[PDB]
Amino acid sequence: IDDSFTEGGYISVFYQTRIVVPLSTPREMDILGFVSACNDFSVRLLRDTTHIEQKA
Amino acid sequence: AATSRDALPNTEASGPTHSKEIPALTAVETGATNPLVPSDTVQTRHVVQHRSRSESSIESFFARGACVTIMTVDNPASTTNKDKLFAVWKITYKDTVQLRRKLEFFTYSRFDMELTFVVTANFTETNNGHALNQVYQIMYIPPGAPVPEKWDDYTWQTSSNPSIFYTYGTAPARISVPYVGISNAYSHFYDGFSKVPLKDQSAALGDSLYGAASLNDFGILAVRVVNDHNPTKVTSKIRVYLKPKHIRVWCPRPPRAVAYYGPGVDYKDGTLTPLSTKDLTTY
Amino acid sequence: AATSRDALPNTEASGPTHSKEIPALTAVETGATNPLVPSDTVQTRHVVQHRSRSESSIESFFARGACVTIMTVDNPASTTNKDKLFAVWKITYKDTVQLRRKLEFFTYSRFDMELTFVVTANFTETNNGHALNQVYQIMYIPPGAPVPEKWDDYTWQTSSNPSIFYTYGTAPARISVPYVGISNAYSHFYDGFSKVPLKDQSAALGDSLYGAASLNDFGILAVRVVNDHNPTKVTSKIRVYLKPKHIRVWCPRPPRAVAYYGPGVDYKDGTLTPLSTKDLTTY
Amino acid sequence: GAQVSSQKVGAHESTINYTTINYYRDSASNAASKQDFSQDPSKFTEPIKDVLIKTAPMLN
Amino acid sequence: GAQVSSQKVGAHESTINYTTINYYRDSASNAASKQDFSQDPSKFTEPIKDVLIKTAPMLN
Amino acid sequence: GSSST
Amino acid sequence: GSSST
Amino acid sequence: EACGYSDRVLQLTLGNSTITTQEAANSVVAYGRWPEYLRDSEANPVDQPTEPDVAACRFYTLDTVSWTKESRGWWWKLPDALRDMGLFGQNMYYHYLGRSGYTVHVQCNASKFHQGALGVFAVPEMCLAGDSNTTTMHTSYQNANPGEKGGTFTGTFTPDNNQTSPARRFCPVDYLLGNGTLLGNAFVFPHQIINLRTNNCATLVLPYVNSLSIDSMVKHNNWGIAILPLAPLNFASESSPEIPITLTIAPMCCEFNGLRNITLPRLQ
Amino acid sequence: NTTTMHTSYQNANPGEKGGTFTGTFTPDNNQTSPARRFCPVDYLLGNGTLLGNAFVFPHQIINLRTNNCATLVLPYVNSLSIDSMVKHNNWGIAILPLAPLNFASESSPEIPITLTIAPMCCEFNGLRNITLPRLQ
Amino acid sequence: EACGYSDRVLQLTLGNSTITTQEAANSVVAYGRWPEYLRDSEANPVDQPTEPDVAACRFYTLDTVSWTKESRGWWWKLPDALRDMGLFGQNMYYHYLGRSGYTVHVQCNASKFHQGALGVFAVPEMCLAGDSNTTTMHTSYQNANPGEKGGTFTGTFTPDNNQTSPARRFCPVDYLLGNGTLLGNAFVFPHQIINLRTNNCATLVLPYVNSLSIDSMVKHNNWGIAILPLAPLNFASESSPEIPITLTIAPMCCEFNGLRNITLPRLQ
Ligand SMILES: CCCCCCCCCCCCC/C=C\[C@H](O)[C@H](N)CO
Ligand SMILES: CCCCCCCCCCCCC/C=C\[C@H](O)[C@H](N)CO
Ligand SMILES: *C(=O)CCCCCCCCCCCCC
Ligand SMILES: *C(=O)CCCCCCCCCCCCC
Repeated sequence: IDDSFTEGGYISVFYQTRIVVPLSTPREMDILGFVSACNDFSVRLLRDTTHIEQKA
Repeated sequence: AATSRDALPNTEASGPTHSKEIPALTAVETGATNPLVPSDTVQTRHVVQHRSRSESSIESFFARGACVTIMTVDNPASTTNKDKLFAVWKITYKDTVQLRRKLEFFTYSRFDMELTFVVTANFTETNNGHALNQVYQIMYIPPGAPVPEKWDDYTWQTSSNPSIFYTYGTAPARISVPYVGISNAYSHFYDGFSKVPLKDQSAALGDSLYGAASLNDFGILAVRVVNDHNPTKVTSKIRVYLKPKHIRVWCPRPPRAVAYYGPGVDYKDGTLTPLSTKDLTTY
Repeated sequence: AATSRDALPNTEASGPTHSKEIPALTAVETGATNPLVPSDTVQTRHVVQHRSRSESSIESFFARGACVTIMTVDNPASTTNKDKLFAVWKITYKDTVQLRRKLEFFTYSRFDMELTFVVTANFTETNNGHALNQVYQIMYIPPGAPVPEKWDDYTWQTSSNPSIFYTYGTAPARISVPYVGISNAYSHFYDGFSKVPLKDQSAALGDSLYGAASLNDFGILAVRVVNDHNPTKVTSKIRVYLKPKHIRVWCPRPPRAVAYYGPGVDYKDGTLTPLSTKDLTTY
Repeated sequence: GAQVSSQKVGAHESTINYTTINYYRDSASNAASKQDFSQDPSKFTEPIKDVLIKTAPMLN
Repeated sequence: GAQVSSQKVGAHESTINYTTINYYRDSASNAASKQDFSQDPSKFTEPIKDVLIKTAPMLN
Repeated sequence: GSSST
Repeated sequence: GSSST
Repeated sequence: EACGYSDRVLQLTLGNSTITTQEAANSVVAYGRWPEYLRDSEANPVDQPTEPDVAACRFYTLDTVSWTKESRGWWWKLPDALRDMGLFGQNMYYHYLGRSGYTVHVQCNASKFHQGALGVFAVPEMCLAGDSNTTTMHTSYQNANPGEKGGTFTGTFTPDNNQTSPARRFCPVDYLLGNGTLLGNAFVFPHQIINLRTNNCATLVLPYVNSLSIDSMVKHNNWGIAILPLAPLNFASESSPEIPITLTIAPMCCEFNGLRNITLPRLQ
Repeated sequence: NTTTMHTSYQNANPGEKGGTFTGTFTPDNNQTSPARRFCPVDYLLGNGTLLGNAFVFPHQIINLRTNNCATLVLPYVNSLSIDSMVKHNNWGIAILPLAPLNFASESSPEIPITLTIAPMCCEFNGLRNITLPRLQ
Repeated sequence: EACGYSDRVLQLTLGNSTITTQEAANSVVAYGRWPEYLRDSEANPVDQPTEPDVAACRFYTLDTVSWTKESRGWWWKLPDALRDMGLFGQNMYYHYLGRSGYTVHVQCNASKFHQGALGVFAVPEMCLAGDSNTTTMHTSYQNANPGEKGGTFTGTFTPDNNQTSPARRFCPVDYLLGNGTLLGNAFVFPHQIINLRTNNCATLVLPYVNSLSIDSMVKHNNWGIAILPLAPLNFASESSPEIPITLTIAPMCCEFNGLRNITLPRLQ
């Protein structure tokens, strides 16, 4: 959960130089991002999620 | 030989680099995830890793009783115009949402089923009469066997169906059931129909529901108060808890992201916006 | 190899002395306590010592269930204007004082936790109505999981949270829990904050409580009467007892000398005079 | 017919063990052992026909 | 998987023993053995860098 | 008799 | 089998 | 390889058919399992199976669709998309039971000046959501099964309000993968991405997957193929670019049991 | 005595000047703009426990007739192997007059006290831009 | 290599920082000497050195400059360009003495339709000429040391005629390498060329070079980085093209002697 004591810090992305294109080319484009865990990753204390509910 | 409670790999100390080896550069088009570890892109120290994945094994993830239904029964005065209520439930994990969502991280599964029954009762009329301790009969009626029409008809004899006679106020009832599927695994999702519509047959005749296989998949639980009618009415509820023991799962799936809407994968208008507003450059 | 139940050292017989050896003379400025025994300053006889320190081992000092909270719940008539009371408690040893003071002889600790639940109920209105035996649900809600808003909402399904369904009048409920800290030991004292106030950020934004680490340290216990509403209202109390099993402790501290005043080390005006009058030369 | 297995001991006060006896004929009645195995994620994380060497170009 | 330990017998009526079997996989479920160790108080009573000889002057 | 894991 | 302390 | 071999340049040959490609991004074998015939230890129907081998295990090309800036995505079901393909379709409709694996080759080339990315996902049991909020599980066999033309995804859920004569079709919303789960997570399914600057195709080898060794191909689809634009098509400064997408799919190790007269389904 | 655990980061952390003990607890009654500082009463070791027992903590006594200094070597102590130095203090140094200063027959003696402290075996993890804390 | 490895595709990792490149022209190690710590046989100050290791030997990115058709060139001095970079700068200003080597990575990408060539030169003792013809050797410490912004070259020598308040800055003429020698000969210094059709970066690994084992980093710069357009920027038929140039530099094997209070220099 959001917790200041166990906060993880900051991910950010910047332009190092710039995107350069020749003529006759789209000047805007998308990047897509992906996240995954490394082999040293683990979880514990099983709990119910808040990502689903059943009101009534 | 690697077990769920084994410690994860140690971090190995790694120093500076300047080479043609490019771990950081990859191509996700291939369908693969880049197998990197911190020592691939930063300088690391040696750490002896003690943490394990023991609590996220499939068994441990599911090793909990989840409520799947609440059955209502009563025992009225004999003088009532309304019949004595006995309950009938078609067995399923899809009447509630929590265990359903967990099972649906996967396409198929095999498990032994543990069912635990919690039973509570109360008075309803602002009377002052009492009731003696109730015994409940929880009868499993497999597809094909006669379903009770009355709280006291012949089917409650149970010569072959399994029944639990539970006494009120004792420890909650519990039984186990083997993997009982007619397939080699339970299908959490069936992209198909139970009938082929033929051209030479009418549309009605060839029709069937999308995604449904056996109409009566696992049968019914029928519950009754065995005690005869009592002057003061008591109403009871039987809460059923399902735990999947000795479980195996196949083919991972993205979890349910919008509210469940029936036993299928259908969704309702107005529930389709799970995500909240957050600005691209705001932490 | 010396165990807690071993006998303490024998007194050795010692006779008169006249030497340059000066055990009695010391210097406490060094920070040390003079390791003397009676034979250092008086004449002794030989005694075979049988006494042991078995009951003051850390384990034995703590080997008792202490009450840490009393949770109140009820089950009213369905016709009530006020909602059915279910209880919500943030787990802690700091709502009561006795176990707290014992744990606070030390700065840090590790232990497995044994929780025992004593449950009592009574009638409140001077009625003559009855109530059938109650079943209680004690749900552990770890930090992050959905907290119940109503006695009967979806969260009580508990597919993943641990729940105890307790039947009234049976033996008090009991479960064990492992050392669950996110640190290598529990901190009885944390001289710090959970946030750094930055200059470039407002004061409000950088602020946090002194001595508090994770806001929701261990989560919540939520308790309810599972039985439906009953004409006669019954009120119940759940008393929670905590025993630290398999315990280790580090860094000794002077015990709490003035009354506790909140979860921190704060003290209230008017409680700061523990000691009583006694004359210097009066026995 | 007793099964004796070791516990992974977390907080401490040799190997500490525990005993299990099955009371029923049907394996369905048995408790869960929790003695489970792990596997490599590869069938999901690297499903590619040609083995990936992470220091090498993924595309050559 | 039975553990057999001796009792320290206080009031009397050989070694009298008692038996313990763990019924659960998790060591957290276990009772306390009370088979505990003692240690010397020195880290608190003599935390000084140079070893103290009690017959000698503490300061020289 | 006894199995041991 | 049996341990003995 | 020092003798020229590349991850990007492949040749696939099945039966009398060959596919070549010079811009691949390797190829995927779903769950690391290559297609296989049913083993005697796992067998279930006892009659001698029909195994058509090269007559059906060959590359069939479906109708080409078109990718534009307004495309929300496409879907197909297997074996349904192949039900009318030569002797595979014949062997399917003549038998009660059938099982099959597949090589799926999605084709889409453009130019070094175009951009866009197609996520190509193979989903086991790809159950899609219906168009109704009055009835669940009501998509008709005919609408569930488009054959080779497939279906499409939409960016908007729009409920069928005609209760007298309901449409009875799917309403598959793209960011919900047409089934109520978020598309960003579809990558846990066997997949490749056709990102135009990198590659012009996707190749997925699919094993037969089911909770049974063999089943009704006519009643049940084992796999779903979902193609969605993860990054939209774009070219130079044209407002309306178009490039084609072609699917070629080969059955693999297919066997059939329970021979009788041919099934003649109601498909419209 | 209106709010517990309310000492601000700025007042909890004086830097090198330190803080002082008082013989008298005196509650901050300004509720509009609270002081938000400690009120550490000396015989209660500033934390509600009796000073005579503070000797269970690592200590030395500077008794002027005997010695002119105290030297304490402190290990890193924490419930963690490493932590936020900026959010959390590991050790506290408390200096209290157990026997008051006195000289000849002067009514107002003074002698200085100087602290010199050396970090030992210090290591740091998680390098980024510099933290700029709000200290006033 | 048959497993894909290339002269053009590199990854450099120092501390918590990684640089990747897919269009390199190999990399240069000045005079064939990799950076090293000071050896006991060559040591001189006797006090225990401070060696900050990953805290300072990591990639620091300086402010990005812009290359246009009118650009005459840029220059930086080391360690001066890094004087305000994290714990490297701190360790520098707290100690009398310091020595360091560097990995210099100059970054500049464009497109297959742009052209131009940057000469990237690492010069030991890069003494630059002053703006005056009334006084020699009069460039002030402040102007000699721009920090990370660097300085620039000019195509024209223009003498500071204000004798009342002299500018006291360099006037580095490009074809004279800013020091009175011809630029065409600057290739005897360790260098690479960023020729846009070929590569998008230059990488120079610099050893500590000096007539001493260790020296005042604050008084003396060991290396100068000079970037000059050997062939001017050009693109399609645009009259005013621009592409950015970014410098990222990492100290290597740096050690410091003579710890005291921090130096607070007059920099303006
Ligand atoms: C006296 C009480 C006896 C209770 C007997 C219950 C027997 C029926 C077991 C039902 C198994 C349900 C398994 C869950 C659902 C399936 O996964 C999916 N719908 C796919 O087949
Ligand atoms: C069904 C009932 C489950 C009960 C589960 C309780 C789990 C939470 C355990 C809480 C551990 C509390 C330990 C005591 C306090 C800590 O020492 C200090 N505040 C420092 O961290
Ligand atoms: C293997 O089990 C041989 C040893 C027997 C140990 C004692 C068994 C304890 C009681 C089990 C009763 C039977 C369960 C139906
Ligand atoms: C080691 O334990 C082997 C000897 C077994 C002695 C009898 C065990 C008594 C019953 C224990 C039942 C299992 C507890 C889950």
